[PDB]
Amino acid sequence: QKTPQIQVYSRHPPENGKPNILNCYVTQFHPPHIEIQMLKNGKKIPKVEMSDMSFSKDWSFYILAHTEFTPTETDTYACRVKHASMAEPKTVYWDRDM
Amino acid sequence: TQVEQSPQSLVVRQGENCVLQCNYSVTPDNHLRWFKQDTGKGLVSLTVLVDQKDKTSNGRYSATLDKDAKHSTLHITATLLDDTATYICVVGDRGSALGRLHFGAGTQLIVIPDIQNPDPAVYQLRDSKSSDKSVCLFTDFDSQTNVSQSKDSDVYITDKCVLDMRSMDFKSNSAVAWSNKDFACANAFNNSIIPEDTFFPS
Amino acid sequence: AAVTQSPRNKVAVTGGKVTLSCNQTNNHNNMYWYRQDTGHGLRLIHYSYGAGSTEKGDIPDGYKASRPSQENFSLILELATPSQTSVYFCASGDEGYTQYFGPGTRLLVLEDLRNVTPPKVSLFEPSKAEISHTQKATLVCLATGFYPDHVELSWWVNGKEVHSGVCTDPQPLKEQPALNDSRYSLSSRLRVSATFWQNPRNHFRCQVQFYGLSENDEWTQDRAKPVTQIVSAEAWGRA
Amino acid sequence: KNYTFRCLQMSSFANRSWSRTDSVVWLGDLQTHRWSNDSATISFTKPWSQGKLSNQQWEKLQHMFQVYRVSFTRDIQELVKMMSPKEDYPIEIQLSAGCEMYPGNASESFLHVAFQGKYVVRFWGTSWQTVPGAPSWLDLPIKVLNADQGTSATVQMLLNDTCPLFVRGLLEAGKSDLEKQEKPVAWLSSVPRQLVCHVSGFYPKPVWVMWMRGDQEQQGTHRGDFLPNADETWYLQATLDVEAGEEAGLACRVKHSSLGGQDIILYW
Ligand SMILES: CCCCCCCCCCCCC/C=C/[C@@H](O)[C@H](CO[C@@H]1O[C@H](CO)[C@@H](O[C@@H]2O[C@H](CO)[C@H](O)[C@H](O[C@H]3O[C@H](CO)[C@H](O)[C@H](O)[C@H]3O)[C@H]2O)[C@H](O)[C@H]1O)NC(=O)CCCCCCCCCCCCCCCCCCCCCCCCC
Ligand SMILES: *[C@@H]1O[C@H](CO[C@H]2O[C@@H](C)[C@@H](O)[C@@H](O)[C@@H]2O)[C@@H](O[C@@H]2O[C@H](CO)[C@@H](O[C@H]3O[C@H](CO)[C@@H](O)[C@H](O)[C@@H]3O)[C@H](O)[C@H]2NC(C)=O)[C@H](O)[C@H]1NC(C)=O
Ligand SMILES: *[C@@H]1O[C@H](CO)[C@@H](O[C@@H]2O[C@H](CO)[C@@H](O)[C@H](O)[C@H]2NC(C)=O)[C@H](O)[C@H]1NC(C)=O
Ligand SMILES: *[C@@H]1O[C@H](CO)[C@@H](O[C@@H]2O[C@H](CO)[C@@H](O)[C@H](O)[C@H]2NC(C)=O)[C@H](O)[C@H]1NC(C)=O
Repeated sequence: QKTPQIQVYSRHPPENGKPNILNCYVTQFHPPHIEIQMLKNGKKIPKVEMSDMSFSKDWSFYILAHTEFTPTETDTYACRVKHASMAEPKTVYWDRDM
Repeated sequence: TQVEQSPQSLVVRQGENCVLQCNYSVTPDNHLRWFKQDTGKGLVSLTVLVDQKDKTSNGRYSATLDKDAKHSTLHITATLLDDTATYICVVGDRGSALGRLHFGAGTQLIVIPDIQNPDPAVYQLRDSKSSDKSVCLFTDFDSQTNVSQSKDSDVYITDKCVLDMRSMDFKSNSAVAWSNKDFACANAFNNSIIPEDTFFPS
Repeated sequence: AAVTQSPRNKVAVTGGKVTLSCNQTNNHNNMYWYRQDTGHGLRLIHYSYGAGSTEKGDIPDGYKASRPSQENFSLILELATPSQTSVYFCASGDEGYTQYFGPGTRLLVLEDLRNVTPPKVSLFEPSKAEISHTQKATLVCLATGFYPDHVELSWWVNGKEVHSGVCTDPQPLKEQPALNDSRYSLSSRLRVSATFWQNPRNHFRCQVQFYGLSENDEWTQDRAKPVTQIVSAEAWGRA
Repeated sequence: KNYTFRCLQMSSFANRSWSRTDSVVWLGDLQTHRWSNDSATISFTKPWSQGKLSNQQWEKLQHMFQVYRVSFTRDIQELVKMMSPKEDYPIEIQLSAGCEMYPGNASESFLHVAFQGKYVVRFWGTSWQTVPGAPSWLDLPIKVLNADQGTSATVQMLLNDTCPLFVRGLLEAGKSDLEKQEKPVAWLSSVPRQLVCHVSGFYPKPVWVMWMRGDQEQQGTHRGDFLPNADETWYLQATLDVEAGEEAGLACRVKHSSLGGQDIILYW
């Protein structure tokens, strides 16, 4: 089993009130079966697009999930991932500064 | 049934040529094999076709294969009596042991033997142990003569059967009749239409 | 590459245990069981890739497979049914696509073994009229009063089996066509040259291998047990 | 610039009955084909994914794969039956096939197979073979797969002849997309201190990002990984550990082919 690595980042420079696209990048995991959710304030975002699943030269799987979002001062965004390697689903929160 | 054979059954005279069709929908189609099976016996491999457009031969047997049309023919040149058999088409879906063989229902071939010198007669044969018990043998008749079954429950008449004496190149049709109940042998084959020149010894 | 099967012919009852065995000394990893029925091609029942392994085929229901060794592959029928009346072919092969087939096993599963009866075999000596007319001598064998029809007729001359000049009825005829469980009759001919039959050194024998009850099947009737047996009739040549 | 053509197949086998196979195709870092288990046909993800093959040539080629997917599924299931109880579900098979292109008309083809995330089997020359590190039980599947002469000749033609020809055609048809130039956009941020220089939306992949105070390049600059965007562009961030107070004077200079000399300088 391979534990998944989650990276959350924005497509364009983040401005409050300005619409943007949020990306969630999940890598280095095995087996391929995975459940990825993109959350707004802990709630599931309705329309989350998925890239086709692929794997790198080291045979580790990777997949990109993305959704349209409008960053605000209050709203918190996150990427939740459930995998067989982990007992509990790892949640990585979006930090604009990070 | 992904493998279909035509015709179902076939009746041909000795010396004549015949073609046997096989059509399949097996995917993929690695190889096609033709089996010969005598009434009772096992499966004898005649040929195996492997190429996209393949042609093979085995003495009097020859076969073609078209993988684009998914279709194969089996030609038998100059049919002999021993060709009387069921012919089975088989398609394998792999080039290895991972394959499954797909069998056709078969094509039943009957070859009528050519009787050159007919000498029709009814002979009386006696039991080796009990002299009183006897059978009667209608033999050496041409294939154009049919042997009708008995019109009596106590009388028993067998269907025509051809034997082959290989060392003499001689073939003869024969039929056996008997009954336990003043049973005559000139009255044994009354129901069957027999030649006028049939020999009856007394 | 040769494959063998035992038994070659079996007559069984409904509910009885039937074991169809298959031997192969070719060191083939893979073995296969098929059954042949009129109107159908050969259908896969069970197969094996190695010892201690058995796999379901296309029609596995009612059958259990056993492979104790590389050489043996066994098809077991725990509760035999009349629907399992068929000819069973065993096969073997290595990594290649070729499957080498066995001679086949005839099986008949009857509802009751009450009507099973061995045949009475009679041999009929050639007519003196035939010898003087054709210079050939025909011997006629006759097996009568047997049930079921599972018999094998063979001609033997001087202890060796002859096939040339021999033809046997393709099917046995019913002795009483009106009856459902009617007994059968079978005839066969052996034709030789007159001079061969006239030879007193030649020993002619018609052999009928009858298939019936096993030496373990239960028999309740007063008559002799109709076990699998050979009944033969025999005659010597004469001038 | 050398382009690597990759056909990545992933097959999952949960038990004796359940199975799925999904495929993706890459030319460099751009996806050209998608083939989902639910889909009966291979899908183009680029307008030029057919390459220079005629319609008749593609249908025949797709049909070959269509039969293969069904065949591969059954074969793996039968190969498990040969081992059991040596090998057991769940089982993951990965295939990495294709060819790498070189100047002129030179190329090298490959077909690499992984079992449970470990590279074990390759097609080399005229046959299948195990690589160093592979468990010995695989010698039986290898011997079985090598017995199939038809598969061997087909794979040989696909690798030796078909792959190079198809990619030579893809590079002609996809020249406009492969040689595209997307301009990066940069922004700065700080975390408890560590300063982050975000760079997003650039193509192709090669990029130069460094923290600088004037003309002096900072040695403590740490580049992250190349992260993809949804619109087929790249994202990269550079981090620098600094003491609190001396943030002023630091700048992030970004060099990329799309900019054309005019580097993005971003002061704080
Ligand atoms: C416990 C488990 C452990 C696992 C161990 C790991 C090992 C696994 C690795 C093995 C994987 C290979 C799977 C093998 C399957 C075989 O059983 C079947 C068994 O099915 C075969 O069908 C063929 C007819 O279609 C027949 O060939 C036929 O058999 C005939 C004999 O009767 C002839 O020999 C015929 O040959 C004639 O025809 C040939 C055609 O080219 C040649 O021209 C030849 O010269 C000629 O004589 C042959 O075709 C064969 O007999 C028959 O057997 N073979 C096939 O289906 C054909 C082989 C295709 C292999 C495909 C490679 C897959 C690559 C992964 C990528 C998939 C993604 C798909 C999307 C791609 C789309 C993008 C498009 C880009 C295209 C570029 C391509 C480059 C990429 C590689
Ligand atoms: C396809 O090309 C290969 C060459 O090797 C290629 O493999 C493919 C799968 C790709 O990975 C590609 O990058 C790589 O270059 C040919 O394989 C060669 O075949 C030779 C003859 O078939 C073989 O020679 C052996 O066999 C002969 C038998 O007469 C014997 O005399 C020799 O001593 C020798 O053992 C050679 O070994 C083999 N090459 C390799 C590297 O194994 C293949 O023939 C081509 N196929 C087709 C259909 O064009
Ligand atoms: C074979 O595996 C599949 C996939 O793992 C099984 O399907 C799962 O069944 C469980 C319990 O019923 C469900 O909670 C899952 O949602 C199913 N998963 C999927 C992907 O559909 C299936 O039960 C197994 N089949 C057999 C016969 O063992
Ligand atoms: C992946 O695709 C295969 C093949 O299309 C599916 O397996 C087939 O399942 C369907 C319905 O379950 C059957 O009609 C087919 O007969 C099966 N095999 C074949 C060759 O037809 C499989 O269900 C798919 N898996 C998932 C998760 O969608």
